[PDB]
Amino acid sequence: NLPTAQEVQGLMARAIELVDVGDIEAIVQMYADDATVEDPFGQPPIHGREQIAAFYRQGLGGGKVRACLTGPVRASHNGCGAMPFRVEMVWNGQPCALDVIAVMRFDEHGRIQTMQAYWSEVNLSVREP
Amino acid sequence: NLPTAQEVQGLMARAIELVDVGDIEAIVQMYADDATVEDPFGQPPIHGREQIAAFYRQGLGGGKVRACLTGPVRASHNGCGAMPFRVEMVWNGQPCALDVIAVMRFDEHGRIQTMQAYWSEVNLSVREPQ
Repeated sequence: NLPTAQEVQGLMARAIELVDVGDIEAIVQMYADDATVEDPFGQPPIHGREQIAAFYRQGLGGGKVRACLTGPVRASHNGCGAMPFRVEMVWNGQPCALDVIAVMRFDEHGRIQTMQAYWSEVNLSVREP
Repeated sequence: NLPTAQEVQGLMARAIELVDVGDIEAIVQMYADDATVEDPFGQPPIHGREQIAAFYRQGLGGGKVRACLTGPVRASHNGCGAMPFRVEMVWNGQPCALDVIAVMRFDEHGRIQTMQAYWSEVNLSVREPQ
């Protein structure tokens, strides 16, 4: 069946922790073969495990990126959820942080069918070393 | 033009302030005519200012509602954004809270076309009165 709300909470949290450790195969395996990622929402879609893996591989290589939930996963009873988080990464040498909310829809196999990630440069800040 | 990312942040914050004071006429004037709301997401959508007013009236019916952003509004360049917040309400004489995320899309006059609010019982707090 579609994941329960509790299962969505588990899955969406797991997705962030996998980014945090840079586990590309684990990240990719959570997605449907032909999933669609919009990140940032508004930009053209990334489609399918091959392109999604390249997106994360390029983003996470190599390899001073961290990612943290910054609040509870909000989960529905129809296999969807949304979560707030912060990504830490290097743009231009300067340590930076990006606040993001991801919305996910899961299929009946428990895989991510769609992900939208909302953020723009208003959500980007410099960090203290 | 659609609202800029910055304008989206301001609009979505204003939506929370209006819920916090329970000003339904102001809440509803932020929505475009025939706007669609799904709250909680997974329930049937409702649409239009009448239905949306009635929805907010149902959610405000217990009296002492407050609403707080619990992090920054995330905004796109295509008139969309997403925000984390907490509503506090009194339900059956007890102080309760819900953690929610709302996603909104705005039209080119800065009114809301669609809203989706994510939450369920996994996002509830219910405590003793004191």
